[PDB]
Amino acid sequence: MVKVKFKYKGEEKEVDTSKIKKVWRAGKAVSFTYDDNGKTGRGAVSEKDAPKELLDMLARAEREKK
DNA sequence: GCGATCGC
DNA sequence: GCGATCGC
Repeated sequence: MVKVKFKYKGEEKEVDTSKIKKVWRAGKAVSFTYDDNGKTGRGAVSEKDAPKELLDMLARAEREKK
């Protein structure tokens, strides 16, 4: 249970990896949707600032069909 | 502006 | 099927 830290509209936010729904790479933005206690949203961080657990989630998603 | 993607 | 997010 690691927390992903990201900036959204200037604010500092955090979401546990277990709340992440979908992860993808848009350019160098590791992007993701999540549902945090009813709050559905989207976040993104640079690949260079993403925690290993998020990158591993990303690799698992890149392995599957589109 | 572009990338990938979903809310609405 | 745009508008919207971030990183670049």
